[PDB]
Amino acid sequence: PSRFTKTRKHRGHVSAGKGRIGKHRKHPGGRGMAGGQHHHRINMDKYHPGYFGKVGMRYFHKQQAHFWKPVLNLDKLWTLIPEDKRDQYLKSASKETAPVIDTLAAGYGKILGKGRIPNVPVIVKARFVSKLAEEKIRAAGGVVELIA
Amino acid sequence: GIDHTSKQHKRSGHRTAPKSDNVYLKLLVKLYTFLARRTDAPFNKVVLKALFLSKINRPPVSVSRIARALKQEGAANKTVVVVGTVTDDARIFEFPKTTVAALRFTAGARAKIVKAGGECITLDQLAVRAPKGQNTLILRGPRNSREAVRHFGMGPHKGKAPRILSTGRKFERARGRRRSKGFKV
Amino acid sequence: RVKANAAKRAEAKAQGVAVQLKRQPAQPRESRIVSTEGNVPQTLAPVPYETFI
Amino acid sequence: AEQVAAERAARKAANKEKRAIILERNAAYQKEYETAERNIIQAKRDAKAAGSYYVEAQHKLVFVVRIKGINKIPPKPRKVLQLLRLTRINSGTFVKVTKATLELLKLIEPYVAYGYPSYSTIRQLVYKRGFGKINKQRVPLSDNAIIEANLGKYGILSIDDLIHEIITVGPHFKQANNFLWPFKLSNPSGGWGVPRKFKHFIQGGSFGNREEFINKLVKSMN
Amino acid sequence: SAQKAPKWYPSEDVAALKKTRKAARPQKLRASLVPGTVLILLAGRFRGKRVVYLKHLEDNTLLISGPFKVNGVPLRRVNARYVIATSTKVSVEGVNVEKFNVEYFAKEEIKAERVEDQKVVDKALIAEIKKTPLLKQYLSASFSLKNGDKPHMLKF
Amino acid sequence: VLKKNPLKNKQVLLRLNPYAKVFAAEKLGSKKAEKTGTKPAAVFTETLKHD
RNA sequence: GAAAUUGUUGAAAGGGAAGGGCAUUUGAUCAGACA
RNA sequence: GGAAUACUGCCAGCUGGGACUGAGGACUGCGACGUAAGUCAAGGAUGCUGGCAUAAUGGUUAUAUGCCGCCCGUCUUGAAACACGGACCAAGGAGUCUAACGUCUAUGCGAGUGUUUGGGUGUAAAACCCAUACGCGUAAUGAAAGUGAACGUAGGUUGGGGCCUCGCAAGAGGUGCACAAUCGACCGAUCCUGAUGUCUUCGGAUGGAUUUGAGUAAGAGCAUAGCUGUUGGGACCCGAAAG
RNA sequence: AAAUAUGUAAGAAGUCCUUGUUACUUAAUUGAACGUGGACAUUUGAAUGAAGAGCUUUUAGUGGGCCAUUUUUGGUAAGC
Ligand SMILES: [Mg+2]
Ligand SMILES: [Mg+2]
Ligand SMILES: [Mg+2]
Ligand SMILES: [Mg+2]
Ligand SMILES: [Mg+2]
Ligand SMILES: [Mg+2]
Ligand SMILES: [Mg+2]
Ligand SMILES: [Mg+2]
Ligand SMILES: [Mg+2]
Ligand SMILES: [Mg+2]
Ligand SMILES: [Mg+2]
Ligand SMILES: [Mg+2]
Ligand SMILES: [Mg+2]
Ligand SMILES: [Mg+2]
Ligand SMILES: [Mg+2]
Ligand SMILES: [Mg+2]
Ligand SMILES: [Mg+2]
Ligand SMILES: [Mg+2]
Ligand SMILES: [Mg+2]
Ligand SMILES: [Mg+2]
Ligand SMILES: [Mg+2]
Ligand SMILES: [Mg+2]
Ligand SMILES: [Mg+2]
Ligand SMILES: [Mg+2]
Ligand SMILES: [Mg+2]
Ligand SMILES: [Mg+2]
Ligand SMILES: [Mg+2]
Ligand SMILES: [Mg+2]
Ligand SMILES: [Mg+2]
Ligand SMILES: [Mg+2]
Ligand SMILES: [Mg+2]
Ligand SMILES: [Mg+2]
Ligand SMILES: [Mg+2]
Ligand SMILES: [Mg+2]
Ligand SMILES: [Mg+2]
Ligand SMILES: [Mg+2]
Ligand SMILES: [Mg+2]
Ligand SMILES: [Mg+2]
Ligand SMILES: [Mg+2]
Ligand SMILES: [Mg+2]
Ligand SMILES: [Mg+2]
Ligand SMILES: [Mg+2]
Ligand SMILES: [Mg+2]
Ligand SMILES: [Mg+2]
Ligand SMILES: [Mg+2]
Ligand SMILES: [Mg+2]
Ligand SMILES: [Mg+2]
Ligand SMILES: [Mg+2]
Ligand SMILES: [Mg+2]
Ligand SMILES: [Mg+2]
Ligand SMILES: [Mg+2]
Ligand SMILES: [Mg+2]
Ligand SMILES: [Mg+2]
Ligand SMILES: [Mg+2]
Ligand SMILES: [Mg+2]
Ligand SMILES: [Mg+2]
Ligand SMILES: [Mg+2]
Ligand SMILES: [Mg+2]
Ligand SMILES: [Mg+2]
Ligand SMILES: [Mg+2]
Ligand SMILES: [Mg+2]
Ligand SMILES: [Mg+2]
Ligand SMILES: [Mg+2]
Ligand SMILES: [Mg+2]
Repeated sequence: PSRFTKTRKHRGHVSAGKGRIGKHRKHPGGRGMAGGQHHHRINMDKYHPGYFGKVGMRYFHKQQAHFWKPVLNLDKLWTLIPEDKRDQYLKSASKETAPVIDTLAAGYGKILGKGRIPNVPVIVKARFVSKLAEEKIRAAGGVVELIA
Repeated sequence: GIDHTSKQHKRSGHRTAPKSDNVYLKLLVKLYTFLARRTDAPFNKVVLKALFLSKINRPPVSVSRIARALKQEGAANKTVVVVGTVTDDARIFEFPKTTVAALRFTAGARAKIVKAGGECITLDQLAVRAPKGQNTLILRGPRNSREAVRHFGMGPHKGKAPRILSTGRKFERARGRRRSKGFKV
Repeated sequence: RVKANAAKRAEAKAQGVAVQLKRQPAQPRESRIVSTEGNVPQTLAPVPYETFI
Repeated sequence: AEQVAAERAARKAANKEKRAIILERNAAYQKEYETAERNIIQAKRDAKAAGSYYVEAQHKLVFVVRIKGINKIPPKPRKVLQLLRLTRINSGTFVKVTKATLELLKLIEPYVAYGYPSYSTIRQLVYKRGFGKINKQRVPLSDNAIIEANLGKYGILSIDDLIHEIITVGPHFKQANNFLWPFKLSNPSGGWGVPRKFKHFIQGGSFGNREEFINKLVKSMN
Repeated sequence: SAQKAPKWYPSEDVAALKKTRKAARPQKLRASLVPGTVLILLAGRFRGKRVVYLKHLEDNTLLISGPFKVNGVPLRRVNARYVIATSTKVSVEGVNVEKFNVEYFAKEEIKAERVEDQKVVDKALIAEIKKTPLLKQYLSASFSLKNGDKPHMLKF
Repeated sequence: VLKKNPLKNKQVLLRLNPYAKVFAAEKLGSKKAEKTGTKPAAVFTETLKHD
């Protein structure tokens, strides 16, 4: 709000805090990103290396969705089981009856392997798996079941 | 006149009450400046300062970071103080008992702690229980895990992350970011 | 300095303390009595101006 | 509840106890100061008797007054003027002479006047304008408890125990002397001698080593 | 309200004074002021009058008389710092004076007591003055600064 | 509250330094020093009065 | 029914501008406090 | 031969004249003097006496007198300037709003977070309620196909507040979050290596390298709000010659 | 070959003893680097000072300068 602003404080001072020598004029450096390769190159390299020019290939009509594939790490995983149900399955770690987790149903695309789940057996249904995530899963007597 | 050797009328540069405007926080401050003035106990002195601390210097302590500190040798029965909020961490599968004292406890964190039969104390209760801070373990969270500090110190060969909005290739990945486009950083 | 400070530090302790092994700056000199025996003061004056050239 | 007089007693008694120790120490110093003085006097005579020359030790303590104001001073002297705690005009401090302070004085001669202070003027400096530095704060002396409090650690539990440490350049002169705030002298009452200060004493001005003639000045400024 | 009201008020409790240390010790007078000495009044109703010093009263004042019958000045108080003390001097060992205190001069024309006191004391003095020729004239004549007198040079 | 000079306020002079009583009492500030009559060698005088 | 600016009345000052600062005399005017 | 004196210095020797100041408001301290009881000049003025009770003192104001005092605004190295604007007065008269943002801060909730496109409801543009989605965060790296974070108590070392233990204390030891330094490990890119196998060219285990990434290594974000700063907009306000 | 200026050092991140690790390195358990275990405290290693030290983020204005002593270039010289 106007009342808290430093212009209210500048009233009575000649230059509104913009200097008597260098003034406040329309657009000294040029407008916008003018001169980026000339009188504004020092600020552009440093702060923004990589700005000018090209790398990589063009993809006409790239529709994301095609590439939809959220990741879930083992790290969590067990979070996809409601808490009440969760403790029930932790204790009684077994074949015969082991929880089924549709990670596609949780809206994940791929399982990655961030770190240690307990030694409970899990049946893990997913579209994709990192070599390790699946390794770790088996190492507790789970399997991964490949879906779509 | 005087050849001053040092800048005059300098403010100390430390907070002195919280900038916060909450009564309760203001009251806890009342408790502890009293406690600090009259107990020669280091703990109360540290605690008082942390209260003044703004939100960024008060990063959250997680309930997993808690469990780990308790795994220090001879530390498992200490009550941990956190002058800040305490958050929950699904990633640990076995949380210990203990007693945590903190300003806020997120709903899930409070849950997890209480589930293992722990207890959640407020600092004022922590005071009555241990006015000299006996048997307390103070924990701080990570300040430089903020996203902001990624961009601090931006410059050539500092390798530190651009202030950038949209990202992906063709966003600041050409000239000056690779040997094949002018040069590299 | 150190190798030597280890020495007179042990060589003092193993005697009966009293060390003193920080360096000190030049101290002002002390009293003393200069004698005339064989040395009466010669009395010089300043010299006239002369040219030699 | 006792204490009324009860702990007033175990105190006032203990206070009389200290005034005692101070009295005997001051009686001591006095002896030492005159037998010291006389010794030299008779040295000078004895040597003349034997046809020789008694050259006294070079002075170990000098007293420095900042005699120049605050403007247009070159950086090197300036830093030194600060290290000697002479940061405003007419203020003064004690300096223990060694090569490594001798040079310091050398470097600041144009801006100061110094010389060798007598027992008389060291005494009247401390009695009238002696302030201690206590958690900074510059506290006036005026009771011996203040000194004992901060300087007792090193022996030294009276204003005269102070004066003794300075004049005799004690083994704790650093602590003893830094404890004193810089003295803050008024301008000389007589005047400066001289019509222009910023020449050397030896050329009719006021700055430089003026040896024992320092006492006449300071006493006019104290 | 026209104006708010403060949150705090002064106590109207009026403290006591600190226990000051200022003893009222007595006023030794300058040597020149012995009794029997002749004073010049520098100021006051009887300014410029020459007059005899009689007694130092309990309130630091000087007791003088003219004598009345000489120059018109009655028994009186004079303040010691409005007086020049000359070097001439009449013996006063026959003048009682014991009677005369501060109380004596409390305000509360002239009481007969005074008129009689005045006659008694003055007769003693006159007896004495008469011994030295010209004094009575002197005592009767007003002191005055003449051109070229330098008070800082004159002996009185 | 108010710094009192010793040097000219006997009360506190005596407060600091209790030797002050005896010093004044035994005059001390005017000690009559021992009269000894040693005389200087003529080597000293000649060279003092030389040229 | 302001101000610039004007008339009148009253008071004052003015030897090539006027106005201003510190200070006090003199004139005019006034508050407070006594009890 | 024996003195004196000057000169310089010292005294916690005595003592006169004069000026300015009198902060503080029970007591509390350090002392001094007394055989003592007491006294005191010892952590800041009291005692006694008088005059007016009013324009006396004081404020204001005008004038006089001593000394002093150029016209402001500006741009400038430098203005009182023989630099510019301003005869006078009133009333208008210039850093704003918006979109998206950086740092900082306050607040809510927290591995999440954001009710307000919409729906429900209403005392009707408000307040109250809410399903599905979405956005940003919770994963990085490659041009890309693509792969994708624990050797270890999520490591060693050094400093580290705080705590624990011993000690009357001084100290000694234990543990050590944040943060900092340094050596490692993990994930992707690059370059080597190329096991068991094979639709004989697929497959790429394993162990590596002065390479490299805006990464991992017991999450910190999301949202509202504020000041300052950033960009675009008439963009602090008035101004061309032109098109 | 000066004076004035100028680099570094004046300890606990130190000094000494014992004898682990390696794919580097030596004829060589030789060395090199990093260590484990042990010995010596504030006269622990010159002066003086220190209204403390260290660190982080973000932002204004500025980017016409002129003068004095000394050193000094061009110029006969200059308020150059
Ligand atoms: Mg705004
Ligand atoms: Mg407002
Ligand atoms: Mg305002
Ligand atoms: Mg201002
Ligand atoms: Mg301002
Ligand atoms: Mg203003
Ligand atoms: Mg300004
Ligand atoms: Mg500005
Ligand atoms: Mg301007
Ligand atoms: Mg410019
Ligand atoms: Mg581009
Ligand atoms: Mg994760
Ligand atoms: Mg992150
Ligand atoms: Mg010094
Ligand atoms: Mg004098
Ligand atoms: Mg004079
Ligand atoms: Mg004189
Ligand atoms: Mg002259
Ligand atoms: Mg003086
Ligand atoms: Mg008293
Ligand atoms: Mg007297
Ligand atoms: Mg007559
Ligand atoms: Mg009308
Ligand atoms: Mg006036
Ligand atoms: Mg008072
Ligand atoms: Mg007062
Ligand atoms: Mg009246
Ligand atoms: Mg009145
Ligand atoms: Mg009146
Ligand atoms: Mg008028
Ligand atoms: Mg006027
Ligand atoms: Mg003038
Ligand atoms: Mg201009
Ligand atoms: Mg110009
Ligand atoms: Mg001109
Ligand atoms: Mg112009
Ligand atoms: Mg004009
Ligand atoms: Mg207006
Ligand atoms: Mg309703
Ligand atoms: Mg409606
Ligand atoms: Mg409802
Ligand atoms: Mg729906
Ligand atoms: Mg991101
Ligand atoms: Mg990708
Ligand atoms: Mg492939
Ligand atoms: Mg290591
Ligand atoms: Mg330790
Ligand atoms: Mg350790
Ligand atoms: Mg790698
Ligand atoms: Mg690459
Ligand atoms: Mg990134
Ligand atoms: Mg703009
Ligand atoms: Mg236009
Ligand atoms: Mg046109
Ligand atoms: Mg055109
Ligand atoms: Mg150097
Ligand atoms: Mg040092
Ligand atoms: Mg120091
Ligand atoms: Mg300090
Ligand atoms: Mg800046
Ligand atoms: Mg800048
Ligand atoms: Mg430029
Ligand atoms: Mg700039
Ligand atoms: Mg100059």
